[PDB]
Amino acid sequence: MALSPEQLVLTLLEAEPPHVLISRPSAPFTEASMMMSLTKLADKELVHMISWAKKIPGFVELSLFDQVRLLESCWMEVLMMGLMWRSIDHPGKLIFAPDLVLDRDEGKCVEGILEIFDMLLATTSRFRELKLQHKEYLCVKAMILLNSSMYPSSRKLAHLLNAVTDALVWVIAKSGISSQQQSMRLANLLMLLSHVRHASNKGMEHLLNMKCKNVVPVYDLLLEMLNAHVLR
Amino acid sequence: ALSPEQLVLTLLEAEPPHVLISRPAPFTEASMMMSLTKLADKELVHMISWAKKIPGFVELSLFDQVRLLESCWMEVLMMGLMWRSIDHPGKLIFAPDLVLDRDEGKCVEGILEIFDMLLATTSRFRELKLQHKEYLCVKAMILLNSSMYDSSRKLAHLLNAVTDALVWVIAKSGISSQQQSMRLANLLMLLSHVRHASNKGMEHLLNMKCKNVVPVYDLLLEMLNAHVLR
Ligand SMILES: C[C@]12CC[C@@H]3c4ccc(O)cc4CC[C@H]3[C@@H]1CC[C@@H]2O
Ligand SMILES: C[C@]12CC[C@@H]3c4ccc(O)cc4CC[C@H]3[C@@H]1CC[C@@H]2O
Repeated sequence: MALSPEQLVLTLLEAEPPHVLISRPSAPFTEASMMMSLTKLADKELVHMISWAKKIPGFVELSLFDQVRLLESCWMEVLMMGLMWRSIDHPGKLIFAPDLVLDRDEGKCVEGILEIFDMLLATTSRFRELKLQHKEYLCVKAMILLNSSMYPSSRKLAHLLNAVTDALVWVIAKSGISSQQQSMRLANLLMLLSHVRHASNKGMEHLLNMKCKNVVPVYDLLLEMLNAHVLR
Repeated sequence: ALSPEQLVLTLLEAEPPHVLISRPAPFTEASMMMSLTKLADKELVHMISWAKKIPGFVELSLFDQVRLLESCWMEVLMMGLMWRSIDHPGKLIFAPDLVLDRDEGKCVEGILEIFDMLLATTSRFRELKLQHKEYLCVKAMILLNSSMYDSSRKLAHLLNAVTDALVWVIAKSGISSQQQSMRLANLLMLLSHVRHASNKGMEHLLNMKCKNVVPVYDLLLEMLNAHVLR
């Protein structure tokens, strides 16, 4: 009942994290400062991602190992999915934050992010061509959280993933297009999940290179967030 | 235009032949990495012929063909491994004369992680009871969906054709309309898991190159340089 399509979307809509306000530094972007304004923004969003995930129906009913498994495997993917939704209507730019809008070429000051920036902009453009809705994005983001763990309590997670899947089918069904067009959109939407995951792995492979070059302190930003923040 | 009933039949005849490695002496870190990279090299030769037999692939520009192959070749090798191993838990059937149990990875540093990813994704396909026709569509979809960025419009048509074929395959099973969307969604979500395995299994091959366990990293490029045209 709480997993009902119309209801689950409303729950997902009310679980959306608040906008994080980070601004540009006064000095021009250097490799150290840009890699710092991005990991600072990521740290703040990861605080809200825990509250968002805990607010998806059934997530708190999962085991503690499964919750950590899902978050550890999806946090970078969820950060990128939210970035592409904020940049969906601004071609050539990445809307990390309202007061932090980065043009593409601005990534020329840090080694190797332009490859990652082009991946994000390309996937964002494909979501623009598909005319991604707001409720498709809410389902897709929740699906990323529930599906990104590989597991290389199990019955409850499978039920939630199917529930969010029913919600995405229900949102597409509201478009009124043909049954064949409804399957095509569902397939075009989910085939992009591979491109988001690819960006998740590549943009994260780049973050490991920055820790080895002593540009950033640590690599696992979720682990860093949890270690530094305190429980109320 | 090919019907979905006719496209699936074309993918069937495009299936590569089986390859043997026959080897070796117990397994070392270098000997196992030698056998797996040597197996991939032999398979990559047949992957070129397989891709060119997918309807419309030869009509794509030469740039597009190389772009798709460079992006998906590890995924295609891994998807083919998963299909061969779908009915044998705990085992990876790389080639006929090379069936590895899960624990046999311990000899190569970091390979157990990749093996468990391949086995777990293989288990999801087994629990889904992946059909032959579904496998043929999915593997073709991996080639045509791997790229990120007149020939571009033709590629979107080919991916639509293979996707329609998959939807047709699911529809002909006679399951509920809600079950048809559920099955299509579960299949395509596993594409992300194939990509994660491809990215991590390739991150691992790069570490084996810096460790000087294997000579080359881009096995597709090494194949095209060494093999000659007829
Ligand atoms: C992970 C990186 C820093 C954090 C960046 C970020 C930071 C916040 C956010 O909401 C999204 C993204 C996506 C791109 C990420 C970058 C890609 C490479 C870089 O290391
Ligand atoms: C890419 C690796 C070598 C080649 C292996 C292979 C080789 C042939 C094949 O058909 C499939 C696979 C998947 C696993 C691959 C391995 C995973 C890690 C290792 O580097």
